[PDB]
Amino acid sequence: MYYKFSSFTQKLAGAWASEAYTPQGLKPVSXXXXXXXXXXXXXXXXXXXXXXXSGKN
Amino acid sequence: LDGFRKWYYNAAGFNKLGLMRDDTLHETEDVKEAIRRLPEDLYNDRMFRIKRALDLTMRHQILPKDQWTKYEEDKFYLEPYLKEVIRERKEREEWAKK
Amino acid sequence: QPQDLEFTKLPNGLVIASLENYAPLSRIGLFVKAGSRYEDSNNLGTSHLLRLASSLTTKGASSFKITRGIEAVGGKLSVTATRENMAYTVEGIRSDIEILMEFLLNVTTAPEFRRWEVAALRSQLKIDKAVAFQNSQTRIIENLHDVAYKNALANPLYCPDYRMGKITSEELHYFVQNHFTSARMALVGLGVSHSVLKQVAEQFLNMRGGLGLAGAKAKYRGGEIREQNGDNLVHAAIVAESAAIGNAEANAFSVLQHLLGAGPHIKRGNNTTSLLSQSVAKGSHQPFDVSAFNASYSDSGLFGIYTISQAAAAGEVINAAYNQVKAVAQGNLSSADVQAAKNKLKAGYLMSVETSEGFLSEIGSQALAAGSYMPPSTVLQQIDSVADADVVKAAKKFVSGKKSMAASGNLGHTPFLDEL
Amino acid sequence: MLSVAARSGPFAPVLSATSRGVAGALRPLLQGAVPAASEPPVLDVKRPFLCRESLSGQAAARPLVATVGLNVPASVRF
Amino acid sequence: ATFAQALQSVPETQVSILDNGLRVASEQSSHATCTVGVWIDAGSRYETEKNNGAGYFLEHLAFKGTKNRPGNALEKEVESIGAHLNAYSTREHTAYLIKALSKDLPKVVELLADIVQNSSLEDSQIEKERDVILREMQENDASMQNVVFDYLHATAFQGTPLAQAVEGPSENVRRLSRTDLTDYLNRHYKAPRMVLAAAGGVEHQQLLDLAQKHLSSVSRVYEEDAVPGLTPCRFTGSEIRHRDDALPLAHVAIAVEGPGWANPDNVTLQVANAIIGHYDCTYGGGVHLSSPLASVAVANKLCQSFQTFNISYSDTGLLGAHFVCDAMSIDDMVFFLQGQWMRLCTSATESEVTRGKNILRNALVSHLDGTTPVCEDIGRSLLTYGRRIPLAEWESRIQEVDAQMLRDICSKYFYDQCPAVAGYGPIEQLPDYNRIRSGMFWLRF
Repeated sequence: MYYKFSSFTQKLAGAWASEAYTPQGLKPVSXXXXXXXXXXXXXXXXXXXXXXXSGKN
Repeated sequence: LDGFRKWYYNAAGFNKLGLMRDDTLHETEDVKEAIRRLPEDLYNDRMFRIKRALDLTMRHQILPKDQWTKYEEDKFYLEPYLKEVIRERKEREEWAKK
Repeated sequence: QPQDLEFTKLPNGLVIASLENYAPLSRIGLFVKAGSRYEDSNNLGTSHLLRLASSLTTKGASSFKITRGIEAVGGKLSVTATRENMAYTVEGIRSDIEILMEFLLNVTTAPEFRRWEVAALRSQLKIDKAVAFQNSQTRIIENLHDVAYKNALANPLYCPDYRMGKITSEELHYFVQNHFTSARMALVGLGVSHSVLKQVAEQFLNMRGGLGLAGAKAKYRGGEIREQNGDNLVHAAIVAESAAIGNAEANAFSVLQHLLGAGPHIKRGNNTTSLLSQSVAKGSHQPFDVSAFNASYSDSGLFGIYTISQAAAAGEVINAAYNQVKAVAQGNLSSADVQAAKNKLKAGYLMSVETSEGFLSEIGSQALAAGSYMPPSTVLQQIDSVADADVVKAAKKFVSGKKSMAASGNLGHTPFLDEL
Repeated sequence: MLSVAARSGPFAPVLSATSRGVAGALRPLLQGAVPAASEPPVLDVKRPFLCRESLSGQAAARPLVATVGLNVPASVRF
Repeated sequence: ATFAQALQSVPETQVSILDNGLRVASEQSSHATCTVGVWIDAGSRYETEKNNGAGYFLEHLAFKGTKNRPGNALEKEVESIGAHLNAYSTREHTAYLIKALSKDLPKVVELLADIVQNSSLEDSQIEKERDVILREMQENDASMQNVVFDYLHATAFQGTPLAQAVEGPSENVRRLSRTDLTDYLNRHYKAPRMVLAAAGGVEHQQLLDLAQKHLSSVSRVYEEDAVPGLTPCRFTGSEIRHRDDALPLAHVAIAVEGPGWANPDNVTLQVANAIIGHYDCTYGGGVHLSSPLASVAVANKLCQSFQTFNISYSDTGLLGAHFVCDAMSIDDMVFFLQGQWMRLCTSATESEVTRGKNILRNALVSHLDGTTPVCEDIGRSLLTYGRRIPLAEWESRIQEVDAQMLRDICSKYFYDQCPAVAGYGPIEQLPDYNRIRSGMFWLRF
């Protein structure tokens, strides 16, 4: 409620309660992470149908 | 002509850099209008694939053979938007006719 | 058949009214119970965005086709929205009324609602809100509804700033599919044949389900808010709950509103008959405007006073107006003034029905509310049947009821609700 | 304990507004930045009302009605 | 049952003349209400710069008491019968009109005759209304469109009695007296220059009997053979700029000399104005509007709004466009407006001409929907044309207009013509007058 650590100054600086003693937020559900970039194994999903597309009529 | 179209698809060379046909078609005004009509995820995927294409062509390299896009899984994402924009342009043209 | 108004109800719930007056211009209006009343907190501004989305691409005609065809015919397409309901009105020549009805039903029944179209349209939504809020009575009435009701009438008629940039085409589709149903629609037409109206009704409007969503009953809360924005004048509306549409109490409230002064009848007049104006002008020498604000709905009403005054004289203006209404509630009124108020109300109703816009709006509102047409002779008959004791009872109800105050301006001398 | 800083524990920096005329030797945390907030649209100025005759009729007396059109300007009726 | 038989089935007007020459016109409708008004052929064109605000003072003083109904008795009576009352005055006309019920016809005609004949002008009321008029002029100064239209009239008809505004100057408003107002009443409110117009649920026989009862004694004769006389006004190609950079938007009006009331080119010019069209920010049409000026305005996001006007007086007119925009688009909108004007002058198209004809048809019938606009049209038509032009005649003229005579009339009235320009606000980017002229002729035609 008084002090919270600072990344750049590397010192215990002043802060409010809401970021000192509850640095975790009040979000209901932990959302998923991002996609795995530069992955060795790739599994592409089939979108709709290839025979349904590619039609120039 | 499934095999012949696959052979021409491989010989074109844009599957080697991980593009798509709708990725690599040239941007006219209708094409830019349909790109503006593309949704967020498809637009981001398109721009990343183009950026990787620029990077590979700069390095004079291509993707690995397993990472090449295949003829069976080449989605045509920009095509319905392009047809709708073409339809709108033709309708404006015939109203200018009348 | 100009002798009478043809009226019928389809089995699905639709209402078809048609008058063949052989007018040079024919008008077609679809009245939908899909206003801002039928939104919860998750999709605010959806009715506003739909109202500006009434000229978009549809399944059957593009937006370009709709606007080019309407302006090539020369007729006009308009949307008139109140909190209870919207009205899509198209006006044109008798010859092109078939194409006009095709465009109208295509844009009101099967809209495509593309996301790029609404993404381009939200800027127009912001601009339209700013233009509507250019005058302060709009903001005062919006705030007054917001503090008078808890749900379904505290919903603003204009889109909130946070909801701008957030309304989606899926939300628009959900709103249209849930509230644009056949039991909530009424198709009226002036200068069109009943057979043609029934044919287009069974062609287009038969595919809708039923009653749709119910509503939220619009529970009253009362209270007050005061927005200080430093205008030259101070606006203050003090209202209380009143009767709903279709009551002798509501008729008495309208008679009381025209007794206290619903507006001026003379350009640059002094409002001699207006009791509120006379009472305020008795103790002032500054510009002002006091009137009686009346607003009835499906299940609730709001009757009160509206005062525009100076920053310094706001307290005495509001106190004089409230004391005048209190005197009316106590019974300081004569039968001659009640008769004059009844004459004012009858004349105002007749001048409303006088034009084609007002006649079409009146028959559409009657078709939605009552489900049957009510003649102006019967309306004037019940207005005459309003008694002065009912006026006293309505004024007593306003005085004793809980109050809703919406104020704006320079609010240093404007009294609060407990100070009144 | 005759001060709001010692009276309200977590609500002291909410009840107290602090701004420095000159920068301190020690940087603070949570510096904050305005993320380029948008501008309201420019509009034509509306006439004021300097007399009772011009102010007459401006008081609302009916439910608020919005009206838009394809080629008709929007109207707000009180 | 189509448009032609509908327009023929619109009921005709009925015009009668009293013994003193006062015109009495009426149109009977099926409504239970009526609009009864008195139109006087008077205004700033008739005012001679000494009494430049006399008509404005008289329409302020008309409802503040008479000889038979002093003070607020007239207002009390008209509000007791519930009739709405209104008055206005343009540079050629003065209208006192009342919306009432059909059953109150003798009361409304007695009130109208007492207003236009036996008005009492007490000095205290004159001073109070002088202060009122000064404050209302300050309010109109705060309004911006009216300033630009007054500037356009002044710079277009400078040196003539049509340049002066309806309200007149502040010094004249302060210095007018009761004697000048009575002289204006006894000079301009003559019997044969007034039309008593009734519209709606009115019987013409009853209206004529009531006019014979009340408006019989008007005393049309002049006091010392002081007969006034209309003179033509000289249109001057000119420009006026009122630079005040603190204003948020800029209003610019560009006009040329019009044909006048009696000229038959008014229909063609109104059709051309329908081709040009109008636009506001609240328009739902967007880019795909039929008007190309509106379409390019939405596409390039130039203007806030624009409208086209055709104001007509006796053999005189101002015909052009008024647009309000920001300071960075005045040059663009002047260029586009002049391009559209000369596109109409050079290359008309049958399809757009038909679109504009349909627009003007619908505008005319939709405006004449309503007893109060019917009465307004009756009074204005009997004052200007001397007769009420029927909707069938208007439709016949519309059908007569096609693309060739549209091109001819546009080239006659727009092409190579000196305009009147009135700018107000941040008008630094407003082009020079030589540039406006150079845009008002093409080098490819």
